[PDB]
Amino acid sequence: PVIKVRENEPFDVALRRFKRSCEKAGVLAEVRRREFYEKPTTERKRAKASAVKRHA
Amino acid sequence: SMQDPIADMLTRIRNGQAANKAAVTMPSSKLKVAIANVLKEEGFIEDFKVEGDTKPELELTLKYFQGKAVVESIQRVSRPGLRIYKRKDELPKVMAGLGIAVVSTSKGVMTDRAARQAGLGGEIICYVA
Amino acid sequence: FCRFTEEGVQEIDYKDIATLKNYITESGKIVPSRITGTRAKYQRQLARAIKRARYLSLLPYTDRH
RNA sequence: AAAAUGUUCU
RNA sequence: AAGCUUGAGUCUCGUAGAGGGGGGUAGAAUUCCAGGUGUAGCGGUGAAAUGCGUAGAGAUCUGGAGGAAUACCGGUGGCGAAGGCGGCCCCCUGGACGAAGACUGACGCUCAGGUGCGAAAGCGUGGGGAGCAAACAGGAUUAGAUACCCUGGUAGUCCACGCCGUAAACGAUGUCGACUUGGAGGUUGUGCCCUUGAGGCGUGGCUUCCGGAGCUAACGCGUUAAGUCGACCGCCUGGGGAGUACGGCCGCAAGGUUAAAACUCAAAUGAAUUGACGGGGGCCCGCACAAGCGGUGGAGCAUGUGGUUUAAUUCGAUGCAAC
Ligand SMILES: [Mg+2]
Ligand SMILES: [Mg+2]
Ligand SMILES: [Mg+2]
Ligand SMILES: [Mg+2]
Ligand SMILES: [Mg+2]
Ligand SMILES: [Mg+2]
Ligand SMILES: [Mg+2]
Ligand SMILES: [Mg+2]
Ligand SMILES: [Mg+2]
Ligand SMILES: [Mg+2]
Ligand SMILES: [Mg+2]
Ligand SMILES: [Mg+2]
Ligand SMILES: [Mg+2]
Ligand SMILES: [Mg+2]
Ligand SMILES: [Mg+2]
Repeated sequence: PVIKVRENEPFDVALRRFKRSCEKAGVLAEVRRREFYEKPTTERKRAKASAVKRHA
Repeated sequence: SMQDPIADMLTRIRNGQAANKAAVTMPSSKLKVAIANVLKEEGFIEDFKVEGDTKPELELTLKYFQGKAVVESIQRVSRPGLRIYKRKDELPKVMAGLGIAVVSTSKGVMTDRAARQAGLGGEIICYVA
Repeated sequence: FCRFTEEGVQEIDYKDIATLKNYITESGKIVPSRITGTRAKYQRQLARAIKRARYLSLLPYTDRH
């Protein structure tokens, strides 16, 4: 999520933009996922659950 | 594999009856044809049509008396994994003669009663109720 | 809306970076099929192409170097 | 963060 | 004995695929090393400590080494007989599917014994060894804590060639075939159509979800069945004893496999139902908390209780709901 403040632009706005970019990337989430090792089986189960949820 | 044709045919008939199919088609066979004829004679189907030269399709027109099936049940007694041959004395009767046993005999495929009359029995192909 | 299908392509080209880099995000990640609306086969092909590009260093793996 | 158990037969 | 083409195969052209084996390499990241910058913390947790750090850690940049795994794509997506298989590239290689047509002509299906493959762990010899991590150690937590948390950390995880041969190896559903209402998708072909546009109409393969009949103990399953039938094999006969003992066979061992008996219980089990409970979820409430104020528990006395004492200290009330 590389950002650079353009000419005549507030700080807060820039920060917000950066945050948005990060969210889009999925950086924090990714990090969280990689904080601990999930067993492949566990991961698969999770995926399945997600799929089920999606079927509304 | 298609290891019993007669049985398969019977099953098809039964399924048709269940699902309210006006007709039921399958690969024809001489024995199969005979069976169909017998059924027709006895009263359980309307008509059978053996349509084709190289690959003949037997097409049975199923009956539906008062919105339900005429063929109450249709079980193979004889089957490839265990054949059943009855002597004249042994010959079965389906629902105390309110339903037929298609038996293959030395003088053609016929209902059990017919066989009995003749003075013979044989491979009891299928109970039709 | 899948573009590749519309175009009528037999396979996506790794050499065609201009097309590919619409389907990779700013960070360098390969964009999802559900988002871009790509057909599944095409998506796989596209991904492969992207990978190839990265290997050859036409596209970047990530936006760090 | 930490919270163990419940004498028998009715 | 002769045939036939529907089953089963073969060929033509394509198709998608983490199918398998071998070999290359790519980038990110962790670790370590060397060097620079810099300074009191870093690290960790619930909080701590162990640990690492003024010998300069952590942070931060540069260069290197290595090992392992391949973010995103990534999808009840795909392929594989199942196990499983995930960066990209190449070489070898198996299957599946479709399109037509041509050919063989029942060559099929199933299969005890047998043979092969078979996750993970494990074992054997030799390599490798970053990260993770049984064991182990220390620190915590604890009443104890041979655990969960932390810090480390060896075997193992990686590779090569063998062995092991089991898993909730599961869809807890043997294989092959036929048939029976539908819908919503996914995936991958293919024929047709002014593609007048991302479309329209089919027809196949594989596959997820719902759901009809029917089946089921119900749960559910339901054209990929747990429906309807057929072929073949496997397995079951109350629970515990026990998948244990003995023996055999297999294994380097671990063990596996085959598989009892006595004795013993009158249950064991499944599904669902009403409750209750949950250190499950949601909504809501009462001096329930919070917010306050005043107490009690400390003292002296009054009073009741327990206990002890007593000849008797009448009997009863004894968690809130007795005192
Ligand atoms: Mg011929
Ligand atoms: Mg292993
Ligand atoms: Mg540990
Ligand atoms: Mg310890
Ligand atoms: Mg080893
Ligand atoms: Mg087993
Ligand atoms: Mg599963
Ligand atoms: Mg089983
Ligand atoms: Mg269903
Ligand atoms: Mg044993
Ligand atoms: Mg229950
Ligand atoms: Mg209060
Ligand atoms: Mg007192
Ligand atoms: Mg007082
Ligand atoms: Mg008293």
